Formats: sequence, C-alpha cells, structure tokens
Amino acid sequence: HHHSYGELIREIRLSKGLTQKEVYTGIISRSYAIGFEKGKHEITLSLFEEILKRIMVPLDEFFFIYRDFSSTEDDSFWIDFVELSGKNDVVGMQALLDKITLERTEQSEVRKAILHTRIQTINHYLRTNVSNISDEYKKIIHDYLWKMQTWTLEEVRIFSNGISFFEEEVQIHFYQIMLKSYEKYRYYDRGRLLFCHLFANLTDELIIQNKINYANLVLEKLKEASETSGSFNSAFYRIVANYYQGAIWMKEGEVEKGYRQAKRAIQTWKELHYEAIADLYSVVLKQFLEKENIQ
Amino acid sequence: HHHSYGELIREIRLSKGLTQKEVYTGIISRSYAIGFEKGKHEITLSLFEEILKRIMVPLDEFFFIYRDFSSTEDDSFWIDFVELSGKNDVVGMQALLDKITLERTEQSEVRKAILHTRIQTINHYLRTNVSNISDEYKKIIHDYLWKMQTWTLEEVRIFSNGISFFEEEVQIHFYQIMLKSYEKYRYYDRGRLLFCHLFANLTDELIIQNKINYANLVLEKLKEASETSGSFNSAFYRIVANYYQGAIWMKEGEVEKGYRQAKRAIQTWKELHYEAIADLYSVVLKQFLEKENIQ
Repeated sequence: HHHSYGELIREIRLSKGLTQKEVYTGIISRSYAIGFEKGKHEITLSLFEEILKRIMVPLDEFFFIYRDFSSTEDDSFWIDFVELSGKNDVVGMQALLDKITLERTEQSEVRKAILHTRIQTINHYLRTNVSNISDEYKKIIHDYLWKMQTWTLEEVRIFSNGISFFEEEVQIHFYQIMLKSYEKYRYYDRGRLLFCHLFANLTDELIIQNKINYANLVLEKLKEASETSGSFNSAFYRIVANYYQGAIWMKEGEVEKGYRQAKRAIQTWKELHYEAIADLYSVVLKQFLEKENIQ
Repeated sequence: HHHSYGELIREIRLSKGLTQKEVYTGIISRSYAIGFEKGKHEITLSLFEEILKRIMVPLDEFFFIYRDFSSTEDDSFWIDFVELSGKNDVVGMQALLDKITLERTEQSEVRKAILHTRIQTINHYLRTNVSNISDEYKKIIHDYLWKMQTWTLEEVRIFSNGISFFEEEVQIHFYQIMLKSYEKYRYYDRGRLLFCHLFANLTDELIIQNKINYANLVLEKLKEASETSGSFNSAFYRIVANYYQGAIWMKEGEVEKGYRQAKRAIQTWKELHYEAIADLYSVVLKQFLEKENIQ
C-alpha cells in the first residue's frame, strides 16, 4: 500500500516516451494534467480509466505498481489472516485483532468474530489435544450471512471459515446461495481459484463424514470450476480433483482404480515440485485407507 | 464493459444489509452519498477505495461485477487479438484494426502495426505455404521499444509478438530489459503467467534453433517463474518446464532420461484433461525427434 496516483502516471508516461498532449487530450485540460501529475488534483475514477488506457496500463496493474509491486489488494485482511492461521500464530492474530479494532468500523464485526474464534480454538488446542468457541461469535457470523440472497467473494471466504458453525440445513442453504455466485465468478481468474479451494475443502470433509452423495456433488463442482473455459491457471486443482475422484471410487467399491488414481495425483504433485502438498496428501491417503479399512 | 459506479455500490451495500451511515461516515457526507448512489456525483478514486473497503469488495472484484461479470480489463485489445490470432481470423483482425483506427490515439501506432503485420502474414500464408511483412511496421515496433529502460506488461506483450523482427543483438538487449520487469512482476498473479508463457515460447524457439546455452538460460527462468512463491496458479507451466527440460536433456545426450521426462509431461497434460495441449506437444515431440534425428 506504501507507494500520488498522478505522480506515478507521470513516471510511467515518461518511461514510454509519451507526451502530455497525447495522454491527456480530450480527457482533461493541459493545466489540469500538469496539476494531476504533481499530485495537486484528485482525479475522478472515470477520467482515470481513460488516462490508463492512454498509457496502456490496466487498472489492476497500475495498482500493483502503485503499492510498490507487492499486493493486488488494498485491504490485506484475508492475506494476513490466512498466513497467521497457516502457521498458528495466536500472538499475530491478536495484533491483527487489536488493529482492526482501533478502526472500529461496525461491519468489521464479522471479521473480528472470525479472528476471536480462531484465537480461542488455537489456544484451547495449545492446552488440550482437541473446539472451545463462544456461541456469541458463531451467532455473529451466522447472522451476517443469514437472509443474504447474493454473495460477493467476502461471503465466500467467510463461509469457508464459518461452515462447521452451522447446522446441516443451514450449511446446505448457504451452499445453494454460494452456488449462484460461483456461476458468475467461475470466469473470474481470482474467484475461480477461491471456489476451487472451497470445493476441495468441502469434498474432503464430506468424504471423511461418509456423505458420499454430497461428496460426489461437490466434487463435480470442483471438476467444473477447475476446467472452466480450459483455464491454465487451475491445473493444480485438477490434480486435487483427480485425488478426490480416486478416494470416492475407493468408497464406491472401485478400489484398485481409485487407489491408483489417488497415488497418481500424489506422484504428479511430486513431479511438479509441490513436495509439501504431495506429503500432506500421502497422510490424508493413509488415514483414509485406515478409517475406511481398505487394502 | 457494458454494465454508474455509485448505483452498483448501492446494490452491493443493500445486498449486505449495510446502512449508508456505516458505509459513508467519515468518507463523504450524507447527501453526497445519496447523490453518488443515484449517479449524480463523480467519485474521486481515493474516496472510492475507502468506500470499497467499507463494503469489503476489492477494486478488481468491483470491476469484474461492474462489467457485468465478464472481463478483468476495460481495454480488450490483447484478449481480442489473441483470440483472433489463435483462429487466424483475418476478417476479424481487419475489423479490430478499423475500430482502433477510428479512435486514432497516436500511440495506438504500435498496436496497429502489430495487427497490420499479422494480417499481411496470415494472407500470404493463405496464398503460399510460408513472412511477407513491411519494414515500416517492424520499424514502428522496434522504435517503440528502442531506448525504453523499464517495461510494463504492455511491452512484454509487444515483445512477445515482435521478437522475430529484431536482430539477435537487439533481441538479447530487449530480453535483458524484460528481465528487470520480470523480477517485479513474478509476484503478480497475472504477470507471472504472461512471463511463463513468454519464457516457454522463447525456450521452444531456442531449442529449435539449437541455441542450447540460451535455451538453458531461458528454461531456468520459466522454472523460477512457474515456482515463484510456491504458487498454485502456475502448475500448468511447471508441466511445460518439465517438457522442455526433457527436450534439452535429449540434446545434451541424456536421451532416455530426456525422452521419459517429455513423455511424462504429455501424459500429465492428458491426465489433467488438457487433451488438446497434450496432442500439440506430441507433434512437437515427434518433429523434434526427427529434426534432432533421435532414437
């Protein structure tokens, strides 16, 4: 985020050998352009899009450059939270919680509830094996999503943390709403991978719970999402889908076919230098063979 | 592109059950917010980013929604051009050329030159086997990139069409400049895949020309780019890198190891439901075995 917009436009314009005349003519006047390039005028967004076109830089690339080549989002909540969750850093989450608390936006309630629940869960796990969570925070999350008819990706992310907090009927109802947004977003490069990840997680959890009809339904979505418009960017999740199709085959009595497919996915992750993923799925596979009691 | 910004913000705000008070307070005044939501006020970009944060929608997602869930860019030149190139549609390119001509932005010169050259090449191919291109258009493209010190992704795309137009010394010099932008952009989800694609293309062309030192250099970049920050989104290009490492091994006398690796990449594309890619690389592989005269 730590980087005016017009000062960057100037630098880019200059790097391309473009004149002010050719960048700004018909968009804004000469002196307005001079002011904008010194950071003395706030540009409107509609005028800004036209200027970006004149220097051939899409909005998102501009912001990537503008945040000094680091993030593709202003608001780093989900990036930060995922990183902290991932390495279980309860001290870091508490700091993230303190920060967003000082802004105290009213609607940061759901994000705060997520963080609180994650801090209570991690700290209980540090004292026991097993999970220790307040009803108040689960209620906040439930009630935020309750009665919404259409989701943006924020709710997709919320749902994916909150899902175990809801009764089955409610989980299914939210899933059906999620699906309407999936249908729009499956052609969005960023949204597509978030849906793949969520569908992978659900498929995994459904298998473990032996809800095989549902696991098949969700797997079909993971397959579709990962194959959407022949996308290159979702190859990884096609491997994931192959792994879970393998597991489901084992459960449907197609054991040797299922097992060979699952082993092939693991080998594929190895061959493509995703070793840590391969290792993790090997554990999943072994535990599955045991729980399901397979040979 | 066919969709005001404030009218969409209103709809999103409402879908989330958020009040005007909580979205706009401290950003803009009550009545300004009312006007903005009716499309009566042009928002500044800095104020707009703050509002987006209040409804938890990143800028790029907003624009995805705003263009009625279709593109992630305003300017569809490169999307359109790639699609037309891909299915060799010379009538469609000429229409794209006519359109951008009517705007006649001065700097659309390079894009127009690209299109012109592509139309002359395709039409010659329609009359002969082989390629028939004006020096004037190659000069325009050369001279646009000449003396630029830093590239945005626009020049990366230009370079990747123009590359065969330049002498080797100039190709190498431009490549070295490209690399400085690669180093920034390899952490950009969108830029990373564009670099992978370009590095794959160069590696392929260098192999065919038997410039094996250089092919190794470029392959190492394709490997690095495709493995950057452990990214999920570039798995496809790790397969591509495995294919080319195979080919280079064959050329370095490590024939059976190279061949098995190349065959494994093709099988992997098949297993991951990229059949058309697998088929295409099978042709590459066969021709390579022949040219190189391998058994």
